[PDB]
Amino acid sequence: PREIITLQLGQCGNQIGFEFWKQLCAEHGISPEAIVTDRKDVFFYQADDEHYIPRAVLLDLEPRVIHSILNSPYAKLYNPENIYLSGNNWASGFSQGEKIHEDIFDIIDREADGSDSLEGFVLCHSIAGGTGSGLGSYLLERLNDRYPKKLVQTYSVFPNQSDVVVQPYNSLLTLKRLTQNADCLVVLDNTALNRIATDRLHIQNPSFSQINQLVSTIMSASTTTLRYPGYMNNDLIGLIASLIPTPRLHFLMTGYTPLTTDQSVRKTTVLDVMRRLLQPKNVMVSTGTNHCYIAILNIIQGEVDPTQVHKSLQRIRERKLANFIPWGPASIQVALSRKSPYLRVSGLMMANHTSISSLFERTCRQYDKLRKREAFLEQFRKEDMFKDNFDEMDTSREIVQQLIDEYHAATR
Ligand SMILES: Nc1nc2c(ncn2[C@@H]2O[C@H](COP(=O)(O)OP(=O)(O)OP(O)(O)=S)[C@@H](O)[C@H]2O)c(=O)[nH]1
Ligand SMILES: [Mg+2]
Repeated sequence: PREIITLQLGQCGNQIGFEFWKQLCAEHGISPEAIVTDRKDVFFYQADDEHYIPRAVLLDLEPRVIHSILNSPYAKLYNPENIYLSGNNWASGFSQGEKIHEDIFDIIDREADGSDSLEGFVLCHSIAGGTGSGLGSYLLERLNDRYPKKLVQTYSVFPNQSDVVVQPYNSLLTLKRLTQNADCLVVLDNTALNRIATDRLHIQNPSFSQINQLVSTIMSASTTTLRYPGYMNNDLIGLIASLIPTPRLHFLMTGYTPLTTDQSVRKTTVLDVMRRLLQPKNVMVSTGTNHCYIAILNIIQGEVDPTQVHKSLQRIRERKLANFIPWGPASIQVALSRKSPYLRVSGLMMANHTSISSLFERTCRQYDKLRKREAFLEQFRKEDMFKDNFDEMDTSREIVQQLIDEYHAATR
């Protein structure tokens, strides 16, 4: 009975958000407007007309994308007063936030009021880009003050592997606000998203639409214990806490099992489901010994019987399929959630793994390069960049890579 307000920034933020609500809607029997026991309250609000609307906030610096949603089959769903429209650069993005502060928080504070027990905020956005990273980083810094206790989680979209030129810039500046101004970071690697769409799906030119179909599934599954509540795992923090033992290190990777087909099989049990959630080919992140997990969560939908589950774990302990940390209790959690009373096993993984730092590394290597040449610094140094906050960020980020690597050490 805890609420979650969702912030959607920039094209990416709003296009994966579009898919997210399209999916939650199908599951809670809600139409592109309203209705036809699950907890709808967590993500939905009761309309003053016995109808339903999402606790969502569409924020963009360009009209193109929001008007796509508005001129679509889901225009009636969104709360009209929760949509806001005001530049390629993080700086430009961080800037326009301060300028639109009051207008933005009028919507955020109002939704915050409606809730009777607000747990926290979820921010959907991309790391590269201007809006997502810039306006995203600003909001992240403000939420950390206007609401000190409320938890903050994000589904952050990492670029593919350019054609923006300064992604490594926007990216570093944001990774900083994601390290200290965020409780939980579900990382969505566009590179890994592609490989899948392409391989385990056979699409030569995977579009964002297509790609966001995957993201929607993870976003959807990773919240099933909150929408189809049980005794344990009903708090968002009930999950995040079990996945993040120490702060800072809160960058999680995900993975899904039943990804394709329609061709039938002889038998699919929770066994091969958990076994697969451990094969890197299903892990939606791209990494390239020593590294290990810090925690692992497995959410299974459909029939199961918690006896079969004890058996799958054993086979794993003996087949050395999961390399956990060396400095402590190596354990994978299982949560048997239901599905919606509308259209076999299904599995979603959420792991806090060490090799996640690779992306942070892969970014600094790029930042550094472009930095050592004063590349494109002219467009950013066009607004309160008469010196360097870049240096502050890079160092912070190097800290994240230091502890994530420091975490695979038995010494830790
Ligand atoms: N998965 C996914 N990634 C997206 C989507 N839209 C953009 N991206 C990825 O996000 C990054 C840029 O996102 P974008 O949506 O341009 O941010 P923006 O802030 O809205 O951009 P701007 O307005 O400053 S130019 C790129 O790495 C791109 O690959 C989307 O709908 N889905
Ligand atoms: Mg945009």
